[PDB]
Amino acid sequence: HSKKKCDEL
Amino acid sequence: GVAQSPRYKIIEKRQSVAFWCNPISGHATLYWYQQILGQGPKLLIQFQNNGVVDDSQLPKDRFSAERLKGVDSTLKIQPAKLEDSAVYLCASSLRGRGDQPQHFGDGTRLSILEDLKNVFPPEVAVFEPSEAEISHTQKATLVCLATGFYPDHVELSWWVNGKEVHSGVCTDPQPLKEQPALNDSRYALSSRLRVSATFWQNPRNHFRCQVQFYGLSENDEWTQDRAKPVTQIVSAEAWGRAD
Amino acid sequence: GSHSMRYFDTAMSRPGRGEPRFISVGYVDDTQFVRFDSDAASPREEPRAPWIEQEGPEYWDRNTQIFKTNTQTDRESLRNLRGYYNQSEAGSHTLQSMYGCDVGPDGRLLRGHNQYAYDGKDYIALNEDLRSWTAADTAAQITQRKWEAARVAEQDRAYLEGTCVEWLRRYLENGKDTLERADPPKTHVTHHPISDHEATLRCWALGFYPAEITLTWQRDGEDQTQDTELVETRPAGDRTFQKWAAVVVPSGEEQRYTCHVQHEGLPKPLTLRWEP
Amino acid sequence: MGDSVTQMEGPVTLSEEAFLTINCTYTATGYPSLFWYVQYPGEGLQLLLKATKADDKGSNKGFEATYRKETTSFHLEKGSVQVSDSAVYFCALSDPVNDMRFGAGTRLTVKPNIQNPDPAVYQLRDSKSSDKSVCLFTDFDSQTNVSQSKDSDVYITDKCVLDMRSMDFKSNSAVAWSNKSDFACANAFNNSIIPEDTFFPSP
Amino acid sequence: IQRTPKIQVYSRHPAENGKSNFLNCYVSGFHPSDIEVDLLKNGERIEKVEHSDLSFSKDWSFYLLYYTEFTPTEKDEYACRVNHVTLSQPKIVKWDRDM
Ligand code: NA
Repeated sequence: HSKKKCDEL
Repeated sequence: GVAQSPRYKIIEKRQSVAFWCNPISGHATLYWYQQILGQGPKLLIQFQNNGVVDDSQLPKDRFSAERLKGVDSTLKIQPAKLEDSAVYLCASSLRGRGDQPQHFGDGTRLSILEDLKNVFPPEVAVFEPSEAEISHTQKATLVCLATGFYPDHVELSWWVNGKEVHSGVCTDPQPLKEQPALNDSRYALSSRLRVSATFWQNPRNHFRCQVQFYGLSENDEWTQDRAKPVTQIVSAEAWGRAD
Repeated sequence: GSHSMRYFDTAMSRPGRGEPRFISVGYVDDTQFVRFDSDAASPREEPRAPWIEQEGPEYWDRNTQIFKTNTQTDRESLRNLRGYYNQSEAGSHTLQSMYGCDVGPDGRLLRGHNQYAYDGKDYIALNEDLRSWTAADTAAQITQRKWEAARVAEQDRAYLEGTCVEWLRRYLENGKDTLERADPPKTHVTHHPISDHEATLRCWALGFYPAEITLTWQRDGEDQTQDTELVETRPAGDRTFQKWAAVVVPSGEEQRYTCHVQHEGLPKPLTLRWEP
Repeated sequence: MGDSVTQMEGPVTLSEEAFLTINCTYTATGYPSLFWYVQYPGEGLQLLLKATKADDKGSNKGFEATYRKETTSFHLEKGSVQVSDSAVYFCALSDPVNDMRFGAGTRLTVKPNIQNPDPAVYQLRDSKSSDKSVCLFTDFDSQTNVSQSKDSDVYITDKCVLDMRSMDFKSNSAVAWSNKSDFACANAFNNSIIPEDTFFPSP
Repeated sequence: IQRTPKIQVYSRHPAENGKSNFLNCYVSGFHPSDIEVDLLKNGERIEKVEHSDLSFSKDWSFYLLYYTEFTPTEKDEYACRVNHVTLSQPKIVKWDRDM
């Protein structure tokens, strides 16, 4: 399952 | 907090309507919800910055939404249908992010009417407290009565000596249909303001009931005998009496 | 047989717009199961793997939503990274993310991965404890302070310890025959003359799975891991792999040299020799 | 994945100072975050309390709901329930991969405890011109319910709670009216089951 | 920031002069992702060239596999044409039976 990446660098 | 405009809107069958929303400053994700009058919120469209994440629940035939510059959003309904009469909610999350809660706006109450000539502003009356109550309980109940308005787009408030009052007041949660037989039937709403007999007994005290109606706008077309049933304030006044 | 899931994502800037290309590739051990692409129309190659389409449309719509969310987050990341290194809009850059879990024979987590890279070099990496970060440069320090305040590690740990482990064990059960399998290599030794005084002995391994194998040449029982010409594990267009190892030998001394082969798919490690 | 939240059926009606329990159960794989939302009449939704990590407390304004991983429940509790708590409550579920899902919504209705009830029906005259008047049924106990009349021309409101805060006094009120002219206080609430000790003053 | 590709020219299985096969070409250890690969046997461009889709390894370097139906019968000869930003002129790695 794909991880939710919401926090930008 | 999340800002939404308008608060109330009256539109006819097959006409177009636009809803605007601005999230909390910085919130990257925005959500458009539909809360059917008497149930939970159902997602319409979700945005992460300028782009759409989910729109599987959004019916493409009538509904559309844009967040072109990743800040404020605009939900639009093309040829509107009678079932679309609901409260259109809008929420936002910082990044969202399951641990982050969603922050909701005050919503937009939409009423889709068969005919625009069914719209009527309310008639406001204030009923002075009974002398029997004063002697019996040493308390005085003022009664307000909003009459013959359509639809339920009424906001009632109480004003004493220029100031708004919240202590000792209760307004009907739901209005009463003046004829349960008719579909586009006129509504009636009431409110109570109970004060000590002592306060009512001073003729110096002014009590006013303010009812704010949310009707039609300037852009709306009106071609009938009676005055345009626009967004207006109808009031009733009552001053105290020694006997 | 230990198992591991890993996701390989790339964000590609262009001199026109710092966004156009986004790629997300999912892997279980060595076999691919999911591929997401921004340049793909519209997307047609979705679903992809055979044992992944058994899951309802709610699975696919969620993962399409995750990719779309990630692509907009990557667009923001590509802008922020440019400012850190004082780069221009004329430049085309690459952001890479590598996340996943490592489980044992039972199904319990051992190592949680969440690594990042900017233009080929390591940027920020999640530590084994899953509460601290590792900055690989000066600009990576400012992302660490941004992320520790935002408490990004708390949610990342929660995905790796939960969702990642939960899905990998489910992925294993759905297609045991295609994942739990361990194919041994078809091994053989070949001789090459080259010189009159020298000769080359090559140890071969073909049709094996997973790719992770060991080939070591040794003379007189002593490891010759210096004079070995070991080539990288190359894949085959049928979910199999290939790898060879060569060693320079003096003429007549052929029988002194022996090769050891180690693989999971092998019952006992092979000790090959030049027969003809 | 999962992913569903089930909230307690029908409207919950209680008395003030009573114990509140609103049930909520969820189906989610992994470590999900749980929320309680409150919708007061007129206003939109607002966060009440939250519990993200396993065994997280989460409490606000007397309310409590503990996240128990072992039982998969998130029940809303309050020791001394207030009249001000009468609103629609919603439980929310979200995990690292799933977006926030809402329960059907349980409506709470908190009735006041009338210490010294004194039911009576009074006639209230209009401020501008003695054209019409209303009938006010007030000071009755919370167990007394107000029902609509058989006559279609007679308008009656449902019971309403007003809180005179400074005096620590709460009262139930109902309103009756008709333009029929042959309408009076004594026959206004003839459809409703009213106490025998209801005070009808001389008109 | 720049990394040069490690080209490997091989076949699916060691097939003799006649038997059906697949001619493979594996390019790895290169950064950025931009690469132009077209296998040759022999001279100018062959059509119907299939290719695996782009992914990277533990060390961040990308990899790509280019393959087409082989079926050789001592038919001369080679290879693949690989051009990268790190490369001056397209490098041509010849196909050898025993490598
Ligand atoms: Na004031």
